[PDB]
Amino acid sequence: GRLRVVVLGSTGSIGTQALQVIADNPDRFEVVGLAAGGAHLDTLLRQRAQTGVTNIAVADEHAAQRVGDIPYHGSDAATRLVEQTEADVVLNALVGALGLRPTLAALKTGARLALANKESLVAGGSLVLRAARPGQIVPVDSEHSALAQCLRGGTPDEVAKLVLTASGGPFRGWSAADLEHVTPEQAGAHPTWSMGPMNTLNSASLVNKGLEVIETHLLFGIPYDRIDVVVHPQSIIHSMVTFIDGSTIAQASPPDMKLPISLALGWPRRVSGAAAACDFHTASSWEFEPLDTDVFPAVELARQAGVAGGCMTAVYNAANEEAAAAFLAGRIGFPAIVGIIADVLHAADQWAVEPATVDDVLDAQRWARERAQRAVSGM
Amino acid sequence: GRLRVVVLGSTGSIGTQALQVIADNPDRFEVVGLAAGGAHLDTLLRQRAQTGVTNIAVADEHAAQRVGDIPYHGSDAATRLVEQTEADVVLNALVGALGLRPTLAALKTGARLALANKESLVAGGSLVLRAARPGQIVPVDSEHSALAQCLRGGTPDEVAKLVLTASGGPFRGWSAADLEHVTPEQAGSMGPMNTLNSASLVNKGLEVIETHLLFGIPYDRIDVVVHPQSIIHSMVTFIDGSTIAQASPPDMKLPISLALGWPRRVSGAAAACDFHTASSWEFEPLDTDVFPAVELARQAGVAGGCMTAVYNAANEEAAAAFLAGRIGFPAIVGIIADVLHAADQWAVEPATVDDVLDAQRWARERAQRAVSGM
Ligand SMILES: CC(=O)N(O)CC[C@@H](c1ccc(Cl)c(Cl)c1)P(=O)(O)O
Ligand SMILES: [Mn+2]
Ligand SMILES: [Mn+2]
Repeated sequence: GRLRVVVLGSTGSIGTQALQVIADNPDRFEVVGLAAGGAHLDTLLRQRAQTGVTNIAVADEHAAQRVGDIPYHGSDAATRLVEQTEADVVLNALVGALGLRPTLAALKTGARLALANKESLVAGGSLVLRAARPGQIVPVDSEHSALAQCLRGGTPDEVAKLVLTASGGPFRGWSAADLEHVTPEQAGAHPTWSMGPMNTLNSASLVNKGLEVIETHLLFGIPYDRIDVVVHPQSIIHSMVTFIDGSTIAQASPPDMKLPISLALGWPRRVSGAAAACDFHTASSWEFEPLDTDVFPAVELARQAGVAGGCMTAVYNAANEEAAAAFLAGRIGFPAIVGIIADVLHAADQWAVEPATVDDVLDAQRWARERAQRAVSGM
Repeated sequence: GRLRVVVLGSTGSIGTQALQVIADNPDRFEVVGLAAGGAHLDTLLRQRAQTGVTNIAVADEHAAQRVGDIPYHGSDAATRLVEQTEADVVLNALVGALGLRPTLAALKTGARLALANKESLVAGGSLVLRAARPGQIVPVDSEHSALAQCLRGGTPDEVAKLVLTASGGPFRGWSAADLEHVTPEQAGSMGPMNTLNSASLVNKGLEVIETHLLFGIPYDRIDVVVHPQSIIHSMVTFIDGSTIAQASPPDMKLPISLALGWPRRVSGAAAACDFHTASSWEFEPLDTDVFPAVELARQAGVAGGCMTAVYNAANEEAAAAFLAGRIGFPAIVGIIADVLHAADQWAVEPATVDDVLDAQRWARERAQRAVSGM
């Protein structure tokens, strides 16, 4: 039958791609809610006109006053929309901190949560896990989507290892000496139109992969010592699972986010024609190589944060956001990003306590941000 | 919860590796029967001593005599062992045509048939399928084991394509002119027939037919890709564009162990891919001009009935002539084609084992006729 879908973050890359999948598949999906920030208010208003969906939310009060007929407006607009809208699936594609409360509200309604928002798991951790019931959260990103599919290859008890693939970034194979010279431009600083400026840099620094490893632990309940990373420059294999008998099951497709988005929306049922398949009529190779963890320690650091638990992964991520922004601003060199994360993390053991509230998560993030600022400035 | 296993073809490669899997896993598996041809009495005698199993079948009467006191001996010994031994799993690793009757006997007992003898399914066709319940036949072949695992990635209605990987053999990339000069040594662990069939691409053709029969997927949705490393063992493409693939360093103990204990995986059966060191998995299209054995397999399979029995039997005779030094390498697949072209009457579905045997008898004769013309 038809799934009723709420799209939170409807004007970003994931949300707009999801709306395309939904427009292509009216027999499978109907939009019953849209939420956005207000920075792209014009897009949201066009979406209302196009879909006919009037059940919309705008977070920015200032933006909302340009309109006069938006039912949900102001800081917790998305949350209130989620609380009051009958839906089968909530796609949470909101950015950063504003994803957390709508995640918690989505879980409470009993809807399936198709989760793109990284902060919900990386920062919210045990708050989100204690709120979700088994199978409720379906991951939207390609690696986690790949893992969910490969885990079908056996029972939970038959799993030996999860292996996430990583592109390796623009500096794959670079030495420590090479990294010293890295400029914001080289590391992917471009005013690109849809994605965020952090995404390309987090890829380059291996911090993105670190974040994906944390999310993997929380999504699938696999110990950190059983979550490996391999560099795979083609990004065709999106991740793999090794079972206790020696068998490895991998998911492969040409890079296209409509695949994992369509599957998250329809889970557990695949959406016919979502993406193009691998074509073996032409010759290709799929290459694998180890990550040099001496040059790129961001994943080791993520495992350290994850094992410590509580709010430590919130600290990891907040330290990154601050350090990464300082590098793009010319305040630090490239290797200093992960260097500052390590230094902030090693001072952060007070945050190993489990959060009781969203406010507790916010407090850890505040401390981490300030601590990282002090590291950058020399204070 | 111990599974009682009968091992047919125990002295060959698959047979010996299965005994190793069973020996490493006494809590899951127990050998209750052994069958062999009698050409490797040293191995069989060691197997009796090591397993303690005296419930043994030896095909060759003279060889069984040289051992003495064998409970089952002569051409139908393996079949009789199957009929009379209580078991949960029959591993049929017999080679070529002698596998058919034991396969049919095994299915009739209700036991799981862990099938390494693909000939019995390729030749048996619908006769074998009608004898089996759903899931009774569990493939030992690495490609089919991989497909079975990958099919867990969705529901039957979500399957778009099955993709069989092929090593390419030692003559990958070679021209038709190059193949004229191939010697039996150049086309030489699995067995002289299996090694040759890998080189000629007839093994892949046989595996294409096996796939259709095992999984019920149309021939025009079974694809072959050349993958030199043989680490990816096969893949399934689903309707959304996702492909699920199975990968491991080549080691038959993995698919053997899974076949014996299906659906349950056997801890430590084989080594996993090591992603702490670099590797590359290469893919290339098959050269269907130089190697048309796979397309001929599809043509035989589509024709159906006893036509797949013809394909296999014609191969067995031409292959034997090549190994004897009587014909050249490219003539093997040439003869299969000529024989299939003449095989009009064999599109009829086998009602009994006798129909299959009639088809094979004719195919062997027609193959010899083709050899004589060279
Ligand atoms: C081992 C197996 O399944 N075979 O049938 C042997 C033949 C196949 C083969 C050849 C070599 C290797 Cl290493 C493997 Cl795993 C498989 P081919 O792709 O050449 O037909
Ligand atoms: Mn990703
Ligand atoms: Mn095979």
